[PDB]
Amino acid sequence: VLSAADKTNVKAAWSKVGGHAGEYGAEALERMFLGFPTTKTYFPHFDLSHGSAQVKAHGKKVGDALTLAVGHLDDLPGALSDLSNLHAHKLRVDPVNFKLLSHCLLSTLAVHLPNDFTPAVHASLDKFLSSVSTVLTSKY
Amino acid sequence: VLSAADKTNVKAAWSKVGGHAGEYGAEALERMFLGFPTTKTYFPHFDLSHGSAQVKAHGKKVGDALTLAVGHLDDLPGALSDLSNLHAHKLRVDPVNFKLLSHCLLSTLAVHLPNDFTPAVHASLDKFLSSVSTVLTSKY
Amino acid sequence: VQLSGEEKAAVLALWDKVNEEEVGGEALGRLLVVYPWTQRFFDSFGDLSNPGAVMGNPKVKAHGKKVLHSFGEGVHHLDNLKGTFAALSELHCDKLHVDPENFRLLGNVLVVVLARHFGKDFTPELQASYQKVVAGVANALAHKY
Amino acid sequence: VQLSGEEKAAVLALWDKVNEEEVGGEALGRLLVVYPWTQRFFDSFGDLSNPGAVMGNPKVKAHGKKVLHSFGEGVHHLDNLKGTFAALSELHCDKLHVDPENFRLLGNVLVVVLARHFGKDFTPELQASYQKVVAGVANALAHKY
Ligand code: HEM
Ligand code: HEM
Ligand code: HEM
Ligand code: HEM
Repeated sequence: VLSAADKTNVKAAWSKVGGHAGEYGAEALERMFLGFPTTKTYFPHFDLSHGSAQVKAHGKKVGDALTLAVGHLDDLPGALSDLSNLHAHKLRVDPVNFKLLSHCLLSTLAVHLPNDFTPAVHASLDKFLSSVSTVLTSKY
Repeated sequence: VLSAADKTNVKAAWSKVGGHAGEYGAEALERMFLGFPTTKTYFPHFDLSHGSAQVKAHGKKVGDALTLAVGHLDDLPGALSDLSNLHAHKLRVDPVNFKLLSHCLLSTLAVHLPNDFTPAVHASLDKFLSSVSTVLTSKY
Repeated sequence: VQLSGEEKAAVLALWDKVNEEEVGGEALGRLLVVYPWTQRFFDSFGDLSNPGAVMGNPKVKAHGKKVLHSFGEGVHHLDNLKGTFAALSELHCDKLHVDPENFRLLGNVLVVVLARHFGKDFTPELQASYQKVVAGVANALAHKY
Repeated sequence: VQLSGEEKAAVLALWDKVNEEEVGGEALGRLLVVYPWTQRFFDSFGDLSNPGAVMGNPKVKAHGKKVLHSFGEGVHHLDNLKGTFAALSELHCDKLHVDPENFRLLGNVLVVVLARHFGKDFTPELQASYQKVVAGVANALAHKY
């Protein structure tokens, strides 16, 4: 998201995600923990095993928040201000980890929506996720 | 720049740079070319030797543009729109190179203003240069 | 670079099924579309204006295939990555001047493409092993910089 | 990692003049102020709320000195960086879980601090050599990841 064409692509792609945002959210977190073990450090209080109820629940929160942003592309800093504070001031999440979760989310979308995950859509989704990441690290 | 305190720090620091912005601009480019030889690729048409007239002239352009931005912190995308197009669409500058020039500019400021280059000022200058870099790569 | 025995076997089993031409062309094409500053290095390939022009360009497909073939060599030589890519490292640094961050980008794009082609077979555990390979290759190509 | 003879001599001559305590404390302090997500790793150091609290904290100065001493070892062992830092690599990956990008950040901060302390003596050519050392150290600490 940023340009009109990207906003169109992003709203369109996420309509195909639909009710599965929570499921994909959880799968992406799993891919992240396994592929990039450094990230487990932020989740000491979670059972990190496959099909964990906490990971499932937290995946639902991530999916809902991305759904939030898709409907507020014209003002991401306003819509996601509560989360900027949580991730940057309270949790002090290393900005590199946002790039890793983004990659894992794109990977998860490719698995489940191979025909819809075209080069043009992949490009707009990448910009969208980078814009979300900037907002969440904006206190930095 | 971003928060009020950072904008204050940045305007204050640049007032100490003053008429030297062009000189520091040129020195920073020199440090960049030598420390990070990949960057020379964007300047085939320049004499890159020390005290080159082209490097001196181009340093003056970079310094003037940063001076431009300092006076337009509330609207960087508007003030620097001509340059976004040049660097991203025409020149296709790899975004990594902005991080390298920023580092070299901070290094140059440390050399020349050691008493003014305090931790708080260094932090605000880093955010400012990152904000300028984002604007210049925004077409991406 | 360092897998377990089970992990190597899984990595290798997937590779038997990789069409280096379809995957290579797709991976390179996506890199050029998603990170469009990479297009500067491929000026000689002609029209790269829009996603349609990129994905159908014969020079993109042909060069993609060559990239994937070279990846395949790394996959079959996991204990000697640095020696396998020493000549290619030199080429990218000395002649081409490619920033090494771009090797990680292409590696990740390739993982996304594998995910697209194999779907649910490209499990979280298998991607984890592929992230290791991808990073090993990127590090071996960066070595002579 | 690989300097010329003239470059090594210049790197080493500057190091004779480096106060590992003043430089170390300053470098670590700036890292914590400029990239404040790094503060998560140093929770045990107490109050790191503001630049004043950081730069005057005794645990920051003491740990900074230790970092710079370890850097000094790399400077005096430029041909064997990976062996010199093998134990420290293990510590940062296995025990501390520090992302390797942060090693490049600290390296660059250290270069900025050297520039501040030495002024015009820290020439463009000398910084260029230091960028090589800094990158060599960062790569050696990343090796066991
Ligand atoms: C696309 C970017 C991200 C989004 C949209 C996002 C979304 C969220 C949301 C909505 C919450 C609030 C949950 C609640 O109120 O209970 C949260 C919390 C949290 N996030 Fe993120 N997040 C993102 C990136 C990251 C990354 C990269 C990390 C680090 C690996 C991270 C670590 C955490 C942690 C540790 C919590 C608190 C969990 C708890 O204690 O229950 N987040 N995130
Ligand atoms: C702080 C960020 C930067 C600023 C403020 C900046 C500023 C400028 C300005 C004002 C110009 C226009 C000169 C004119 O109209 O003649 C320019 C051009 C140019 N810039 Fe940048 N620049 C930045 C970063 C970079 C980087 C990182 C590179 C790549 C190493 C780069 C490469 C170029 C090139 C190749 C030109 C055209 C030079 C010519 O042909 O005369 N710039 N820049
Ligand atoms: C995964 C990492 C990469 C691998 C394994 C790889 C592999 C290769 C191979 C096998 C060649 C052919 C050399 C020959 O003919 O002997 C090549 C050339 C080339 N590569 Fe890469 N490459 C990688 C990354 C990149 C990236 C990220 C770029 C973008 C800058 C790049 C730009 C080029 C260019 C411009 C050529 C010359 C093409 C020509 O003949 O015009 N490479 N690479
Ligand atoms: C230039 C690269 C670095 C070098 C040379 C270095 C060096 C060291 C040294 C010498 C120690 C002492 C270990 C011992 O007592 O045997 C240490 C520990 C430690 N390092 Fe680093 N370090 C580097 C980068 C980093 C970075 C970027 C971080 C930020 C995450 C970090 C976080 C830590 C922490 C949290 C400890 C343990 C401190 C304690 O005792 O509580 N290090 N490092």
